[PDB]
Amino acid sequence: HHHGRIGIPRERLTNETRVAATPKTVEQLLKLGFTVAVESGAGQLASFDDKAFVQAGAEIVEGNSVWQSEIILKVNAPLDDEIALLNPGTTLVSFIWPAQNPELMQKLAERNVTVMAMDSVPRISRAQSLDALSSMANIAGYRAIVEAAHEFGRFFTGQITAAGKVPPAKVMVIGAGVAGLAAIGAANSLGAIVRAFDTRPEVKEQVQSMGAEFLELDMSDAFIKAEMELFAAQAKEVDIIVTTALIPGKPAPKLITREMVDSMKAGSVIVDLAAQNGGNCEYTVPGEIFTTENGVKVIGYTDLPGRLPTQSSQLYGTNLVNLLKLLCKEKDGNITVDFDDVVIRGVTVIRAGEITWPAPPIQV
Amino acid sequence: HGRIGIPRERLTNETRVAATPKTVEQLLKLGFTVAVESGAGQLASFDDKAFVQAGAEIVEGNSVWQSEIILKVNAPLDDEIALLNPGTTLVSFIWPAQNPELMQKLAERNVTVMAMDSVPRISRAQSLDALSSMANIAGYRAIVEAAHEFGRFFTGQITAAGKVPPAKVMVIGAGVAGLAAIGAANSLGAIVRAFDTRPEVKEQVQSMGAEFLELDFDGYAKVMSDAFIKAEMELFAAQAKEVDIIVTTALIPGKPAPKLITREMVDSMKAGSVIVDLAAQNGGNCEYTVPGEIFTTENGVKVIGYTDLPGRLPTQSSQLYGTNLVNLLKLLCKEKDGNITVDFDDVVIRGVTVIRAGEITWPAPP
Amino acid sequence: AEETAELLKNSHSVIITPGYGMAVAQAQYPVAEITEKLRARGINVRFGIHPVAGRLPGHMNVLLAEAKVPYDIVLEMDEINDDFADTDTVLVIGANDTVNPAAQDDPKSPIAGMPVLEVWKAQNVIVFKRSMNTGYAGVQNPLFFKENTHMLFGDAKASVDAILKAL
Ligand SMILES: NC(=O)c1ccc[n+]([C@@H]2O[C@H](COP(=O)([O-])OP(=O)(O)OC[C@H]3O[C@@H](n4cnc5c(N)ncnc54)[C@H](OP(=O)(O)O)[C@@H]3O)[C@@H](O)[C@H]2O)c1
Ligand SMILES: NC(=O)c1ccc[n+]([C@@H]2O[C@H](COP(=O)([O-])OP(=O)(O)OC[C@H]3O[C@@H](n4cnc5c(N)ncnc54)[C@H](O)[C@@H]3O)[C@@H](O)[C@H]2O)c1
Repeated sequence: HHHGRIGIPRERLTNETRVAATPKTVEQLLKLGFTVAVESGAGQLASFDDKAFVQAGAEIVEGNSVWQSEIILKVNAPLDDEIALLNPGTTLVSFIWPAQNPELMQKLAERNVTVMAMDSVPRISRAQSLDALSSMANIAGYRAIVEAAHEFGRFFTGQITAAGKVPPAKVMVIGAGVAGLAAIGAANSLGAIVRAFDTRPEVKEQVQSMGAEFLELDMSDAFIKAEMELFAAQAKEVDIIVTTALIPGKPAPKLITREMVDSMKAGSVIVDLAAQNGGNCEYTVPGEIFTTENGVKVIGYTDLPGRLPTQSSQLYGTNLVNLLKLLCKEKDGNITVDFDDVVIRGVTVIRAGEITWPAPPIQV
Repeated sequence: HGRIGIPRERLTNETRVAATPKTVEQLLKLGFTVAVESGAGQLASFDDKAFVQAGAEIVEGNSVWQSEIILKVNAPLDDEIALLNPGTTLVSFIWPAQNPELMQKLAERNVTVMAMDSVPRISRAQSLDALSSMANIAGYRAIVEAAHEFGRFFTGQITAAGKVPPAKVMVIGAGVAGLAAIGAANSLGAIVRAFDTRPEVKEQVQSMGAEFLELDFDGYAKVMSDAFIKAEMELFAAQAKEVDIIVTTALIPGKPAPKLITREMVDSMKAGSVIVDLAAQNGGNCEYTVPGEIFTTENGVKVIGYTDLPGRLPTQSSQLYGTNLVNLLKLLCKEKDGNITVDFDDVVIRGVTVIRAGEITWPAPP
Repeated sequence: AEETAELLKNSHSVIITPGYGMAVAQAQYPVAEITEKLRARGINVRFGIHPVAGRLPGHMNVLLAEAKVPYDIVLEMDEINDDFADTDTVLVIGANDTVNPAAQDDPKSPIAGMPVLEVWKAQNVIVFKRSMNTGYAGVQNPLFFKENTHMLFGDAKASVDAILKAL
């Protein structure tokens, strides 16, 4: 059979460019002592040469063959046909969204697969190395800056250009965690005027380190409204609002009001990174952009984590690499499904049909 | 009355306006009356009341045309020719060497045609030099739309899971746009590189933060040579193995851009990568470039021939075109005063003044 | 740093760990010169850039490009554990919590389950910390106290800056 072999599907989600692992990631997986198989046409999504998967060290299988393996490292949910392809036993490792997907869970339990929810990795520190949402948010942090600049009126960089002086981008990163940090990094690299906000005191030192103004805390109730007041009075001055503010398992609070947006400077962009898990801005059109009257491109691209083909495939793949590092700690090449560690205990939502969700309460 | 008219750009799918509110302010300072079309900047996100913030007269449609300075954002289409009025200082992207037909036509309309592209490319003039300022903006924007379709980051970073390598950006045919592209990629944290025949650009490439790739081999005679095109294609074959972004930059006014990179070699390029072709607005320097589109080469090099790139960063291009125009009108209205003193002895102004009040005054002292 | 100098030439393998001290103190620019010098000496140098360390992902990765440190020796989150054991002077440029056993081994530090660089009982782990102060924790970790795993009571730049000419 195909134990020790991985299957990496070509991803069939709409608005998708990810494969579960790019050629470099396939080599990583090989280094881990596994053999890889990938679906044909994966390269096309990942903008990489499909033949280069073979050149890297993958059996480019024609399609369904991919599903007959030790681990199916897969990006989003198995669609119900893919569910009917899932082999009883097989460690399926994907965005499951367990509590959000009760019936999908049941179907995978009937299919008796070892489901690990790459999104629902119990979010402490080593968890983040394994957690697909870390890398996906980090993709989206950079990608907030990029897709912003796609629709941005101005430069980020305050370049004193030949023509004249550039008024710079003021990048108001709301929710400096992970994707926020990457957006702060990217914008600071550009020398855009970063201003950032996040609840946890630790980010303050970081924002300050990047020559960037930390927006002070003025919680939960009463404070939620003061956050609104900060974001309005700041929206007058800023350009690029990188709204990351998401609380895991909760819809993103509607902190960027439509009114707030229409009060801003024109030529400016509010990217909703938290679009897919709730929409932090109201004006967020999921999966599109919308320009206001006042002239702010609200980019509610739900697909942001998918939007950067090769690197998204790379980093999701390296989350998987880190998972197999904690799983297959010998790097023997078969999936040691570790239950002793808290992180694998929590991520393995279903160990081979038995719904092992959650881990014991590991306070994040 | 000495009124500057700021139109919307009425050329199909152009994204600029002549001036943004901030730049409209600068035109007020110049001592002329400033009128903007009814929400002329909506392409570049600024409406009527946004220009009322600057303090612009909102000319309700066609009355924009009835003004002694018309800062047109590109050439007059025959529609707009008919709308133009004689005696008017029509300051625009005319592209005279690309538009001899328009030259004859604006001569019939008897306008003072100042071609903003056609500024003498010297030090002092760079503030007036719209060609290079829009190219520069487009260079920054080529790096942008390259990251829009790029597989990887520019910005090399170890993330909480995995290594992002710093992207290798090769700018080829390094015009001023190429120099700014180096500055953009460098700001993002990419390994920038550049090639061109002309040694004059190298100093800037190295400064803004890049490796100027030597010709592994006069400047025109060299540039024409067969072994030279071989050597270019060897630099290209070499970089193809490693690079992540190619910015194809060598746009000539008049002439279509030299098709440097043969199609074959683009297929040979490292996948998940982009070739942003700036030169796409005449010819384009890659052979894959269908202007307008992202042609994904079957390896996975998306050759993005976005002809509209100088438009694509709407408010920036508008802001800085506006700043080039203010710059021009500074030397045109030296006294302030507020009168269009078109200079001839100032050879850069003599350059831009391609037609004055009817008679074609093109070309100009080099 | 006067110790750390003689210690460096002894080392054969050197892990330079960029955890916060490097960045805040601008110790990356001088590190580039000394590591180049260690390279000329013939010393197996590995920068261990664990991303989650102090301030922001990547960050110190491109800061080393700013310093012009070669990406060959820049090993970003490579679990170079076997070279860790082989290394003598691990220059832990700040970084105490990013190598802190009480974050993973003990589930004890606020950085709960931090995948710390397992370098305790290497041949030497000179942790550039001017005081036994709390990082993100640094509770009871041998990296503070022990003979090889010991706090160099100096600043990140300052210590590098002396060893830069001392060696
Ligand atoms: N990078 C990211 O992506 C990110 C984001 C969020 C949180 N974090 C977290 O930060 C945690 C701790 O990382 P870390 O240990 O690198 O940083 P840290 O805990 O912030 O710093 C640890 C120690 O470095 C020392 N230090 C700082 N500057 C120095 C200098 N100038 N001279 C001498 N010593 C210096 C300090 O000791 P003295 O005061 O005695 O000098 C400090 O106690 C990581 O485990 C991670 O959980 C990282
Ligand atoms: N140890 C490390 O180095 C490390 C690094 C990054 C993250 N983490 C872990 O990630 C876990 C979850 O955080 P995440 O960032 O991944 O989550 P996330 O991506 O769901 O949310 C992003 C950010 O939005 C912020 N946010 C939410 N409401 C906010 C509000 N009202 N105003 C401003 N900001 C707000 C949160 O603080 C969070 O940091 C943390 O508990 C932490 O344990 C650890």
